[PDB]
Amino acid sequence: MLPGTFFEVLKNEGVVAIATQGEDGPHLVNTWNSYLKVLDGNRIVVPVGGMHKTEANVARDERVLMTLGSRKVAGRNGPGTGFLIRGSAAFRTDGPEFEAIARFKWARAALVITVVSAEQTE
Amino acid sequence: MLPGTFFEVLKNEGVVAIATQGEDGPHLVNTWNSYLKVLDGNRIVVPVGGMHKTEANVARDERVLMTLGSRKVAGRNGPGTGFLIRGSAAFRTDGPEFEAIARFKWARAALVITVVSAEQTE
Ligand SMILES: Cc1cc2nc3c(=O)[nH]c(=O)nc-3n(C[C@H](O)[C@H](O)[C@H](O)COP(=O)(O)O)c2cc1C
Ligand SMILES: Cc1cc2nc3c(=O)[nH]c(=O)nc-3n(C[C@H](O)[C@H](O)[C@H](O)COP(=O)(O)O)c2cc1C
Repeated sequence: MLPGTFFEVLKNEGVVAIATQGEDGPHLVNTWNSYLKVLDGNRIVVPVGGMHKTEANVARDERVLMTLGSRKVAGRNGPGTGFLIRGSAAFRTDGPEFEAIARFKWARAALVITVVSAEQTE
Repeated sequence: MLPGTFFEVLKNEGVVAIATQGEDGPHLVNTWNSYLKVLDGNRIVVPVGGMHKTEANVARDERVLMTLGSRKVAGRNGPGTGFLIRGSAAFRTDGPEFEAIARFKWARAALVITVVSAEQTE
């Protein structure tokens, strides 16, 4: 499951980055630390407004990478830390995963990331 | 050259993300908003400590993507904004580009991104 420090980062606002495999190279989109909803410590839910290219990419290769951090949380060499998350992505338009982000009216779906690994990179 | 709102984002701390193309798939690493230096309005310089897999990917394909933002800066439709930057990357161990981040004594090199396009995505 995700470590306590990961949740500490989530107590602070920040920019989350999500990389996927495009056909002409990688693609990169974002979300906010404050938007992420974690289910039972091993699945991360992201509210999807756009992410059309991203969804197309996931349909071809479900592997995704996600990073996030906060200068307000202690890392391993002083103030500031973050994580590199590797996992498989899936889009849902119903179910408890969607309900987790349904609060966001502009959300057309939920991007569900099943975490395989989490590395504190700083 | 880079827009006004982009430079505003740079004055607030945050997590910058850099995506590259790996032989296996995409790769994603980070730096801090406060570490970025812009030279001549179209070249973003990043202090490199690690970024080894990143450097290897750039050697195979110089095209990279960078995202960054801040909740403290006015967005298109509300508080909070960010950008998707597309450009070509090069690692420098000397020259004015390296000197641009020499302040960081731990920097083994400078990752210079010559911006092709910048898009306010939020
Ligand atoms: C700081 C920041 C936060 C964002 N948060 C979201 C979000 O929660 N949901 C979303 O669909 N797009 C969000 N976006 C926009 C995406 O990054 C992306 O530009 C957009 O969804 C289009 O995705 P696509 O390029 O995969 O089609 C955000 C952008 C920024 C800069
Ligand atoms: C919030 C945050 C900021 C980071 N800033 C830097 C940085 O300025 N320079 C750097 O070389 N690595 C930085 N890292 C570590 C990189 O993201 C990456 O893990 C490391 O350089 C190894 O790169 P590689 O996976 O390409 O080999 C940061 C990590 C986090 C979570």
